[PDB]
Amino acid sequence: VSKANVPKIDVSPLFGDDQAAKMRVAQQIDAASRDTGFFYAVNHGINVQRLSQKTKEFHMSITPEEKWDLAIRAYNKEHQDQVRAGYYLSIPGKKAVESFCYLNPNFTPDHPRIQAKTPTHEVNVWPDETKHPGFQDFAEQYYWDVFGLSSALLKGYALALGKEENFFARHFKPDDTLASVVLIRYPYLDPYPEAAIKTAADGTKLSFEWHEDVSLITVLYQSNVQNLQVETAAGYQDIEADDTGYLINCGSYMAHLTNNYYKAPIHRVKWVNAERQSLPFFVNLGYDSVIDPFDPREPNGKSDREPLSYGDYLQNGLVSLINKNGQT
Ligand SMILES: [Fe+3]
Repeated sequence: VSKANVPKIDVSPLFGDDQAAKMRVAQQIDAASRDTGFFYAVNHGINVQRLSQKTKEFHMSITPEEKWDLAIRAYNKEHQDQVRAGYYLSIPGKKAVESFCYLNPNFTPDHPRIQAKTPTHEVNVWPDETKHPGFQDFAEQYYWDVFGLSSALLKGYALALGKEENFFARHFKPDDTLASVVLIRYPYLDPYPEAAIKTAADGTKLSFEWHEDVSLITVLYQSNVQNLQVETAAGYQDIEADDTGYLINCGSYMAHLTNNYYKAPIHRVKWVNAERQSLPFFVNLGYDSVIDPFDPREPNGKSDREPLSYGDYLQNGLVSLINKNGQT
């Protein structure tokens, strides 16, 4: 199979000052978050045509030499400082997906978290400007564009839960956010390497197994090829594609801080032999950010869950995800 109910929510009021309109958006976010857990944000104001075209030009023009120079430590032992940021290589005949991950552009050598060598903070690596003109400028601008959309969404989630609109957004700051952009290429391959196809317990051929996201929320642009499925009690359901909207879901940090009132939906990626793009922005807070858990089901909102520092959550969650679902 069946198809998931994934509503399209006009999020434009979240950028404005009509408070009643904001509440009507928040109600729709609440409804979706308590149902399948996914919704499409529409009327978001981001030029997703330029995003997809510039990402395609990068993926199609980068060479093996450049990939080694940008590779994370899993693929290049020389790059001990690149655990998150850099290029994640495909393995011809074995691993189809490749991607490029970048972090907060404000993470420079002058940044105190970099000076202190705090885990999960890294300085971005970029290709040579003369080989990829304008790519770094585009990607950094995009980070702030999607940061802005994400800030607005976080106001909607706060209002949906009965909190003041800055409840989450006050911890989502340009100077310290651990948020990341990943530019993922899923290629068309003929023949397609069987090693890159996993078989689910229910027989479905997959590119990436079931998981909960390591994030507060995930803000995803994908090209118009259906691939995602969400788990419900009655089985997995297909999420329809829409290459004009952003697909939104909660990560496991939201589930923790709400005592599972907004669950982190379990989802997986079906195998499809088609050239496509998957461009997630993982909304992460700062390393020291802590939100006191609460339970919206209780009159008093009391929760017995321990507050969890975002940095420790993220460090543990990224490693766990690699261990469970494989090095991407
Ligand atoms: Fe995911």
